[PDB]
Amino acid sequence: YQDLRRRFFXHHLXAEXHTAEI
Amino acid sequence: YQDLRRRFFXHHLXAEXHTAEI
Amino acid sequence: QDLRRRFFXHHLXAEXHTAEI
Amino acid sequence: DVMTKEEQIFLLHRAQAQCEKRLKEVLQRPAGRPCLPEWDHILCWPLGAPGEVVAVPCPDYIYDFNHKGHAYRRCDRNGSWELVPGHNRTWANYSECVKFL
Amino acid sequence: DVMTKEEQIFLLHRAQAQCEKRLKEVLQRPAGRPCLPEWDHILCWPLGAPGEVVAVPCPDYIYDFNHKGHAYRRCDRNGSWELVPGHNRTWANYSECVKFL
Amino acid sequence: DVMTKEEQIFLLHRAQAQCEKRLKEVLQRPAGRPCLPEWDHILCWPLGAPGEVVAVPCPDYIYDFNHKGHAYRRCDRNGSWELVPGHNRTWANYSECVKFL
Ligand SMILES: [Zn+2]
Repeated sequence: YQDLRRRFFXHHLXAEXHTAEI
Repeated sequence: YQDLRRRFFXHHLXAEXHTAEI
Repeated sequence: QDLRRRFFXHHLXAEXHTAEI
Repeated sequence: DVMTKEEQIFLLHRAQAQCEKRLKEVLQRPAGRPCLPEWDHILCWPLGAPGEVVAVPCPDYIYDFNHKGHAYRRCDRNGSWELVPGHNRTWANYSECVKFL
Repeated sequence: DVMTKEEQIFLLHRAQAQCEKRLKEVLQRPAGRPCLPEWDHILCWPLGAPGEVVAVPCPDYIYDFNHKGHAYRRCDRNGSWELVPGHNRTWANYSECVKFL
Repeated sequence: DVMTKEEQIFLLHRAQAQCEKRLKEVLQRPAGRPCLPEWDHILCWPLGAPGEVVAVPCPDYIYDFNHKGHAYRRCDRNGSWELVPGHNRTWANYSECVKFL
């Protein structure tokens, strides 16, 4: 789960990061 | 209503899951 | 730092803004 | 001070409680066919004029929100909050309240 | 009763450990060139018929899932799960299972 | 050997601290009108040549990043990082660094 908890924290920091059109 | 917390962990496993074009 | 509250923003956004993106 | 996550959760419970108290008052004296108040996990939407866009200022108790913007819903003529076209959730526009839209 | 996040993690580990058994079994009894079972962090996809859509009911151990719908994968003629066009991830449609789609 | 979220956070702060070093160093000896360095919560963007795309290798200290890729920013002729067209955020492309984009 820790590998996913760290990877989900990836998702949020992505969200807050990649601002180009999706 | 602490279902949000299990539901938000829904969102992440969704994000990690549904890969079809949005 | 305080990104926990800001990410919990993202989720409640996700669960909120339902209009087409 | 800098707001923590659990403080935000606390203020949302206070807002949710205030919404339940507000919804119980309207149900005790109904009139007409408006869109009824309901809690959407963020804010309490008020009585909506049928056939009009309902604008609510981005709640001041959400630290991460732009408190000068508005969130929007759609109230159809039958007094029902409109769904997103093609989906089964209530339509809501929070783009003004957040920077990631 | 409404189940907790930690409980959801446990049932997923139970399903993941069960998928490893199914994968270890088919590897011992191979036949043909179908799509092989895989664990994608949510469910264990079964053997897929080449050249067909594979539909799996939204697993019942996910509380927030619509257990009447289906998730979908694509199995090409070579026995390989199809990637998303234009990306390097395996294609999967879970829109039926969730309400945020 | 897999990183925890706490170890990842600590490495981020160290990279953030070094970004403050770079910023402070550049603000002490400016020259010209380039895009200034800044921290975006993930990496320290370097001095940008005006009118050019700036490419930075996906930070090595981020485990879930593909360290063979690059993230991209846009530096306009005025020495300002370009915003996203139609939005109020600095444009940045991290699609090469993650698989979910
Ligand atoms: Zn999250």
